[PDB]
Amino acid sequence: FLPIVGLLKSLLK
Repeated sequence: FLPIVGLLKSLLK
């Protein structure tokens, strides 16, 4: 349980 989305999908970064 660690959905960053900022590294796991790079939302912005």
